[PDB]
Amino acid sequence: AVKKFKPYTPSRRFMTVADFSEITKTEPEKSLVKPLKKTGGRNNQGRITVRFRGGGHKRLYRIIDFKRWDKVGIPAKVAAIEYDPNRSARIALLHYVDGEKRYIIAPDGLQVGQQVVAGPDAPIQVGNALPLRFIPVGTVVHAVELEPKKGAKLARAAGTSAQIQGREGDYVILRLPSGELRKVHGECYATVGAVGNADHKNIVLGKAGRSRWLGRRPHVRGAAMNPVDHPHGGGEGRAPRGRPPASPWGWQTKGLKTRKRRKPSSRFIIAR
Amino acid sequence: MKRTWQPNRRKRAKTHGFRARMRTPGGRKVLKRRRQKGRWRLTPAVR
RNA sequence: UGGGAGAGGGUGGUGGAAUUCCCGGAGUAGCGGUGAAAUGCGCAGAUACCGGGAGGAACGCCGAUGGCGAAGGCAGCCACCUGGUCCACCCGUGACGCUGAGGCGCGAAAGCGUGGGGAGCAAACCGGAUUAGAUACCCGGGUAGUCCACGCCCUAAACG
RNA sequence: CCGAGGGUAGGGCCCGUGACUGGGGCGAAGUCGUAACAAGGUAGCUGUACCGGAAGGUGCGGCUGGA
RNA sequence: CGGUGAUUGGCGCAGCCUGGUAGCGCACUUCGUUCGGGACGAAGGGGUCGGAGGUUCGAAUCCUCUAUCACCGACCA
RNA sequence: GAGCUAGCCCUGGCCAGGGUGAAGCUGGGGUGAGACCCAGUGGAGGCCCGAACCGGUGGGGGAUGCAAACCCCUCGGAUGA
RNA sequence: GAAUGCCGGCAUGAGUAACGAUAAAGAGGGUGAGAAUCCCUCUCGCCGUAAGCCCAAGGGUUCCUACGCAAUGGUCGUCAGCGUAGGGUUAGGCGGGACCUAAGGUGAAGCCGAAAGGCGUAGCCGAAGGGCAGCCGGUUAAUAUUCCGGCCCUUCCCGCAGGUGCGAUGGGGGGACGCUCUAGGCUAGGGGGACCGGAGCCAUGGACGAGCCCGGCCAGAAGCGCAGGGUGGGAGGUAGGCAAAUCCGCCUCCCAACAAGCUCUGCGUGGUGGGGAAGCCCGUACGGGUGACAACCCCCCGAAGCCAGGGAGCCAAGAAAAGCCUCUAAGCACAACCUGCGGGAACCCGUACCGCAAACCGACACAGGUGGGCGGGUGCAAGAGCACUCAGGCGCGCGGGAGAACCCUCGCCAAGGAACUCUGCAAGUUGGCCCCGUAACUUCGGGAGAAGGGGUGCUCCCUGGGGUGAUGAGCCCCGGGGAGCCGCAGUGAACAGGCUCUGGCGACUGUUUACCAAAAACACAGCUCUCUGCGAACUCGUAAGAGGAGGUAUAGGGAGCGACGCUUGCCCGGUGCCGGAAGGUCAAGGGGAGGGGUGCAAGCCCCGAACCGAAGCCCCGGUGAACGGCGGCCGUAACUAUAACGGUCCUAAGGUAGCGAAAUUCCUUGUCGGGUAAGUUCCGACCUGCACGAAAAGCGUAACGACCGGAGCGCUGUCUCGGCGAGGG
Ligand SMILES: [Mg+2]
Ligand SMILES: [Mg+2]
Ligand SMILES: [Mg+2]
Ligand SMILES: [Mg+2]
Ligand SMILES: [Mg+2]
Ligand SMILES: [Mg+2]
Ligand SMILES: [Mg+2]
Ligand SMILES: [Mg+2]
Ligand SMILES: [Mg+2]
Ligand SMILES: [Mg+2]
Ligand SMILES: [Mg+2]
Ligand SMILES: [Mg+2]
Ligand SMILES: [Mg+2]
Ligand SMILES: [Mg+2]
Ligand SMILES: [Mg+2]
Ligand SMILES: [Mg+2]
Ligand SMILES: [Mg+2]
Ligand SMILES: [Mg+2]
Ligand SMILES: [Mg+2]
Ligand SMILES: [Mg+2]
Ligand SMILES: [Mg+2]
Ligand SMILES: [Mg+2]
Ligand SMILES: [Mg+2]
Ligand SMILES: [Mg+2]
Ligand SMILES: [Mg+2]
Ligand SMILES: [Mg+2]
Ligand SMILES: [Mg+2]
Ligand SMILES: [Mg+2]
Ligand SMILES: [Mg+2]
Ligand SMILES: [Mg+2]
Ligand SMILES: [Mg+2]
Ligand SMILES: [Mg+2]
Ligand SMILES: [Mg+2]
Ligand SMILES: [Mg+2]
Ligand SMILES: [Mg+2]
Ligand SMILES: [Mg+2]
Ligand SMILES: [Mg+2]
Ligand SMILES: [Mg+2]
Ligand SMILES: [Mg+2]
Ligand SMILES: [Mg+2]
Ligand SMILES: [Mg+2]
Ligand SMILES: [Mg+2]
Ligand SMILES: [Mg+2]
Ligand SMILES: [Mg+2]
Ligand SMILES: [Mg+2]
Ligand SMILES: [Mg+2]
Ligand SMILES: [Mg+2]
Ligand SMILES: [Mg+2]
Ligand SMILES: [Mg+2]
Ligand SMILES: [Mg+2]
Ligand SMILES: [Mg+2]
Ligand SMILES: [Mg+2]
Ligand SMILES: [Mg+2]
Ligand SMILES: [Mg+2]
Ligand SMILES: [Mg+2]
Ligand SMILES: [Mg+2]
Ligand SMILES: [Mg+2]
Ligand SMILES: [Mg+2]
Ligand SMILES: [Mg+2]
Ligand SMILES: [Mg+2]
Ligand SMILES: [Mg+2]
Ligand SMILES: [Mg+2]
Ligand SMILES: [Mg+2]
Ligand SMILES: [Mg+2]
Ligand SMILES: [Mg+2]
Ligand SMILES: [Mg+2]
Ligand SMILES: [Mg+2]
Ligand SMILES: [Mg+2]
Ligand SMILES: [Mg+2]
Ligand SMILES: [Mg+2]
Ligand SMILES: [Mg+2]
Ligand SMILES: [Mg+2]
Ligand SMILES: [Mg+2]
Ligand SMILES: [Mg+2]
Ligand SMILES: [Mg+2]
Ligand SMILES: [Mg+2]
Ligand SMILES: [Mg+2]
Ligand SMILES: [Mg+2]
Ligand SMILES: [Mg+2]
Ligand SMILES: [Mg+2]
Ligand SMILES: [Mg+2]
Ligand SMILES: [Mg+2]
Ligand SMILES: [Mg+2]
Ligand SMILES: [Mg+2]
Ligand SMILES: [Mg+2]
Ligand SMILES: [Mg+2]
Ligand SMILES: [Mg+2]
Ligand SMILES: [Mg+2]
Ligand SMILES: [Mg+2]
Ligand SMILES: [Mg+2]
Ligand SMILES: [Mg+2]
Ligand SMILES: [Mg+2]
Ligand SMILES: [Mg+2]
Ligand SMILES: [Mg+2]
Ligand SMILES: [Mg+2]
Ligand SMILES: [Mg+2]
Ligand SMILES: [Mg+2]
Ligand SMILES: [Mg+2]
Ligand SMILES: [Mg+2]
Ligand SMILES: [Mg+2]
Ligand SMILES: [Mg+2]
Ligand SMILES: [Mg+2]
Ligand SMILES: [Mg+2]
Ligand SMILES: [Mg+2]
Ligand SMILES: [Mg+2]
Ligand SMILES: [Mg+2]
Ligand SMILES: [Mg+2]
Ligand SMILES: [Mg+2]
Ligand SMILES: [Mg+2]
Ligand SMILES: [Mg+2]
Ligand SMILES: [Mg+2]
Ligand SMILES: [Mg+2]
Ligand SMILES: [Mg+2]
Ligand SMILES: [Mg+2]
Ligand SMILES: [Mg+2]
Ligand SMILES: [Mg+2]
Ligand SMILES: [Mg+2]
Ligand SMILES: [Mg+2]
Ligand SMILES: [Mg+2]
Ligand SMILES: [Mg+2]
Ligand SMILES: [Mg+2]
Ligand SMILES: [Mg+2]
Ligand SMILES: [Mg+2]
Ligand SMILES: [Mg+2]
Ligand SMILES: [Mg+2]
Ligand SMILES: [Mg+2]
Ligand SMILES: [Mg+2]
Ligand SMILES: [Mg+2]
Ligand SMILES: [Mg+2]
Ligand SMILES: [Mg+2]
Ligand SMILES: [Mg+2]
Ligand SMILES: [Mg+2]
Ligand SMILES: [Mg+2]
Ligand SMILES: [Mg+2]
Ligand SMILES: [Mg+2]
Ligand SMILES: [Mg+2]
Ligand SMILES: [Mg+2]
Ligand SMILES: [Mg+2]
Ligand SMILES: [Mg+2]
Ligand SMILES: [Mg+2]
Ligand SMILES: [Mg+2]
Repeated sequence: AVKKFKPYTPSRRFMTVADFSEITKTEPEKSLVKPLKKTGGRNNQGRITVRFRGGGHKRLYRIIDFKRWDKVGIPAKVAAIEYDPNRSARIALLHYVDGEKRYIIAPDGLQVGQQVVAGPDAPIQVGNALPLRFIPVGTVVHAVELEPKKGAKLARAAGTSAQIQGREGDYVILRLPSGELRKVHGECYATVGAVGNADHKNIVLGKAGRSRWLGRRPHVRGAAMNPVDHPHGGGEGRAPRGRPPASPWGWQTKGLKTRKRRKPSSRFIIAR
Repeated sequence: MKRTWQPNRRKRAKTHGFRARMRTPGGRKVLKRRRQKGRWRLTPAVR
């Protein structure tokens, strides 16, 4: 349900904003175990590290429960689906019968006023959380922990999903969104279903100002530089890179793998 | 046009201030050289 | 009113045969391919065999001069939603009917846009043969496409 | 006031013309190859897409105007 | 003007740097196939090696100078 | 030494006045339901004209100058990067 | 005696340039030894969204008074922002601190680093941000929201009086927030008035008249009145808000659905307090008195300010903590807290003066720069624009003459209009508002203000809507029709687009070489390749640590291309990258065949070959939106010419599509065609592409541009070809 714009001015024939019909009438936020002060920063203690960051709108970090083992066997009522500026996907407010109010990463197909339970019993309906060893093979899933009792760190973007393909011993194999087959411990928790907001891929920013509103500063090409600043830089007009394409620090950027070969996690991966 | 000197008592006292010099080891050597030379104003006068 | 058949259409789910690939075991000096050959693959352990895993596409037998649909077209199975049609009863309305310039909708395959998927096949393209020459026919590879969702395209030996 | 007509400015249609270029037809008996008619030596035809000096080749689907 | 590369059968190239033997393909000619031509099959001819000189027993071959041909350069003003 | 200058963080302030009338709503039309078409409303925009503000295109002056970057005319952005 | 030598002094230019904006001065009277320059008076000019007031930063005596002119003042100077001396800055309510937290700094715990030092949860610091209790007048030569006058509030502390379980740095609520557009009612501010109060005045032809001129306010408790903001009230149950809670949160039925009611602001109105023009009379630089017992009334416009945390829409999703309320905990319930009253206590620092400028930054009394608030009136459609003008403040610290050339800044011109020139450079034409009317092309928005036209002043008559008033008068804002008048001319002055055709590049808004280059350079949405499964990849750092990110393949990093439309062909021989448990080579180490040195020997000490030995390289493949490249010579067709065709050599392969004398073409002004009288430029073609070419992208593209090139119309001192006038020199 992506929205289009009439070309009354340029950079509006292509400009594209997402659909907010799934957002129920909860435009402001909840408080006290809910937004924290987002520390805006483009750098570490001093110098810049990740270049071309800065500006952008001011944000408030909505704290998300990524560890749903705190409330095993405790039901929940979904009352709101809110916007999160710090995430590509949407969030869901959960009222507990216990009384606690938490935010979960809102998955696809979740509707307001739904019964959601986490734990090992936890029947297979969207939003429920389970250990990997109790989820049936072939079902899509997201918010997967990597190691047990460490937090959901896998497949939490917009539109993403992980698929389970089998169980080997205490571990299970997963079809990650990058196509990689990974052995994950069965005791890891994961919330079933896809995350939704899959139209995030289909957004066109339209103009340059939108990129600045998201905090993305302009990206300067290396060939548009001088040799002091970049290996591609220099030369009289429009040099055709004169060498293998590398980064500003000398390492090549065309097909050079840089994964640590002796990683201990290498005996748990199968595919690319 | 806009010249170089745009005074600020806060900036002057915080950068060239006595306490700021005693923080760094390099600033402590500055005053040692000013004491040895005999400067009347070990630090810039700020009010 | 009461029955009946059917690959009629849309959605969701699901089964196995077979191909390719991955893994393990076992096992050797060749395998593919043709009219004959060659490219190609293979002691870096192939083909052939067993076992396990992933993935996609199409449903053998039934099955045909069969069936359905207005046409294009529709074929594993299951469920839901749905159209058309046939028969009997002769129950009601009572001429309400036929065609149809426009318009509107539908419309094979190939093609386009966006995203996904891609086992096999396969334009273009690369080799190896043949020929005088081969941009082909034959062989080994191989990308779009073939598949899904949505929006376009309106063509044909759309033929009885 | 209206007013023939003259003037300014901008449109619509038609005709003549124009370097060059595309395709069409007719010509002297030219060059290159063999497409289709016989199973035309790869059955042929077709819509579409791509490629090739060229007829044309191939891919997807269709027709008997073939077995 | 500079540098360096080569002129070889009718045509397109090998043979040179390690001197004594000039070869390949197309072409041409004769015969064979066809009703004929092309294709195909069998045999055959074809080169003052751009000219001049010496270097040697001996030069397509080694070395100088002209003759064209090709390519590159001619910069800072 | 970032009191000039470049970037970023935190917190405040500024942008006179006019144009254009996007989406969406209400009513009418239209359909089987639509798509869609009319008005009226609506006030969107790295939207227009143009002051404050930020610039610094072209020309003239200035050249031991008012000035170690200026002045006059002209011109750009001016709700946004 | 020399070193563009160093230091100091004095010459030259030279009585020359200059005297710091062309906003402008003249006269009279004083003081004085000495007056263009000081004081006063009259006349004139300038600013008037300031060149006038009020804050902040900065400055530190510059403020006032008296006495002075050696130096400072671009002249003088009796003057001063200067010299000497004295005086002047008064706070519970203004601002900051005994209140709070953000970025950031610091930092017990803890981690790291040869040392010095570097991180760092909690805490603290950190302010125009949040919180907090004063308004109006009067006095000084100099201060006042500080002193005084009136009215009104805030904290504590001690007491009696009345109520309640009191009670924390702990829990909860709240504080609490974006951008744009806005509703209602107020206020600030302003306009008018036949109404009210006033010293006065009929000038020069006319006017004793609702005549002219000036002024008709401010603050103000507790109440009322009018707007508006916040919020439901009970009952159970309860595992969460890291102890406990009656609080909060979550369920469940009951009553409201309202602002009814509670509070909380804002505005009237309020006890009462204060102010009070113009003109005239004076004695000062500056003010005083009267005018006056002043009046202090009614309409209209009306905010961006108030009610404020208002309403609606939208995406880019919009601070923290304390004050405040509630809740309980230990402890305490002879305490304590809440309400009311009374008495008492209420500290440190700043307060002068400049403050778009002669007091700040520019070495200067420098045409520069500098944050926030008020900023009136009239007219021009509106407006902070433009012209003039209130309040207020200035004539810019050298003048007087003359009326050369020439320079700057202006005005005008016959006839011709670009013939000037690199180019219409510059200057000129156009210019606002209302109404007609507007092409190719197109992404259907645009192009558009296309282009090109007509109207534009004043008087009279008729007539339609609103707003405020009651549906009416009046006041205000919009129209319409008709009849006339004048001038050369009616946005009568000032502010205010020249237009069009065509091409190149770039899609565009935008950014950049402060201080010669704003562009076709950069950036930009979008496309592609590649890396990265999280303690990620990458970056800073020796480390710790941090960014990435409190993100997770729709995400993050690197690279190139640069909207969009159509596309992006062949070569993996070399290089880069990717994939290959075979093989060759390969260091340390293992390994000891064997040999050597000493010993009388047990021994000790050296080398030392096979053989086992990683990555890397060699080797095998793959890979172009990776580094990169994409041929030569002969002949051949019914006239020449040409070559669809063929032969041959070589490469890893031999430039496909689409363009092409171009931002690329040397020969070259290639050759045709068009614009011209004439075109080395421009545009359309041919291709003989020295030396286009597909993501260092190719070909197109509506719109867009202080970009570049060509042409035409209008207009002109650009030119023939100059002339005259004005002012500053
Ligand atoms: Mg809080
Ligand atoms: Mg908060
Ligand atoms: Mg820090
Ligand atoms: Mg630091
Ligand atoms: Mg995409
Ligand atoms: Mg870039
Ligand atoms: Mg550069
Ligand atoms: Mg650097
Ligand atoms: Mg540098
Ligand atoms: Mg370098
Ligand atoms: Mg170059
Ligand atoms: Mg380069
Ligand atoms: Mg009957
Ligand atoms: Mg019919
Ligand atoms: Mg179709
Ligand atoms: Mg199809
Ligand atoms: Mg498709
Ligand atoms: Mg195949
Ligand atoms: Mg094949
Ligand atoms: Mg048929
Ligand atoms: Mg034939
Ligand atoms: Mg045939
Ligand atoms: Mg055929
Ligand atoms: Mg083919
Ligand atoms: Mg077929
Ligand atoms: Mg030079
Ligand atoms: Mg700064
Ligand atoms: Mg405005
Ligand atoms: Mg509308
Ligand atoms: Mg704009
Ligand atoms: Mg403008
Ligand atoms: Mg302002
Ligand atoms: Mg410039
Ligand atoms: Mg603009
Ligand atoms: Mg001397
Ligand atoms: Mg000497
Ligand atoms: Mg000198
Ligand atoms: Mg000299
Ligand atoms: Mg002199
Ligand atoms: Mg003189
Ligand atoms: Mg002189
Ligand atoms: Mg002079
Ligand atoms: Mg002066
Ligand atoms: Mg006297
Ligand atoms: Mg101060
Ligand atoms: Mg003097
Ligand atoms: Mg001076
Ligand atoms: Mg005197
Ligand atoms: Mg004074
Ligand atoms: Mg003094
Ligand atoms: Mg404090
Ligand atoms: Mg604090
Ligand atoms: Mg902090
Ligand atoms: Mg520290
Ligand atoms: Mg230490
Ligand atoms: Mg800290
Ligand atoms: Mg404050
Ligand atoms: Mg206060
Ligand atoms: Mg007082
Ligand atoms: Mg209590
Ligand atoms: Mg709290
Ligand atoms: Mg008032
Ligand atoms: Mg009045
Ligand atoms: Mg009166
Ligand atoms: Mg008279
Ligand atoms: Mg508890
Ligand atoms: Mg209500
Ligand atoms: Mg009042
Ligand atoms: Mg009151
Ligand atoms: Mg008075
Ligand atoms: Mg007076
Ligand atoms: Mg009003
Ligand atoms: Mg609101
Ligand atoms: Mg605190
Ligand atoms: Mg004061
Ligand atoms: Mg003061
Ligand atoms: Mg100001
Ligand atoms: Mg000073
Ligand atoms: Mg000064
Ligand atoms: Mg002065
Ligand atoms: Mg100044
Ligand atoms: Mg300013
Ligand atoms: Mg104002
Ligand atoms: Mg105003
Ligand atoms: Mg004014
Ligand atoms: Mg007005
Ligand atoms: Mg106006
Ligand atoms: Mg003005
Ligand atoms: Mg005045
Ligand atoms: Mg002056
Ligand atoms: Mg005149
Ligand atoms: Mg003239
Ligand atoms: Mg004239
Ligand atoms: Mg003329
Ligand atoms: Mg010209
Ligand atoms: Mg000329
Ligand atoms: Mg001339
Ligand atoms: Mg001009
Ligand atoms: Mg145009
Ligand atoms: Mg116009
Ligand atoms: Mg007239
Ligand atoms: Mg204009
Ligand atoms: Mg142009
Ligand atoms: Mg243009
Ligand atoms: Mg541009
Ligand atoms: Mg510059
Ligand atoms: Mg700049
Ligand atoms: Mg410079
Ligand atoms: Mg693109
Ligand atoms: Mg390091
Ligand atoms: Mg980290
Ligand atoms: Mg972070
Ligand atoms: Mg990336
Ligand atoms: Mg580029
Ligand atoms: Mg290659
Ligand atoms: Mg390679
Ligand atoms: Mg290779
Ligand atoms: Mg490798
Ligand atoms: Mg050894
Ligand atoms: Mg060794
Ligand atoms: Mg050894
Ligand atoms: Mg190795
Ligand atoms: Mg390519
Ligand atoms: Mg001939
Ligand atoms: Mg040309
Ligand atoms: Mg040309
Ligand atoms: Mg070229
Ligand atoms: Mg001509
Ligand atoms: Mg002509
Ligand atoms: Mg010509
Ligand atoms: Mg050409
Ligand atoms: Mg190029
Ligand atoms: Mg390239
Ligand atoms: Mg480009
Ligand atoms: Mg082009
Ligand atoms: Mg382009
Ligand atoms: Mg264009
Ligand atoms: Mg621009
Ligand atoms: Mg021109
Ligand atoms: Mg003159
Ligand atoms: Mg004059």
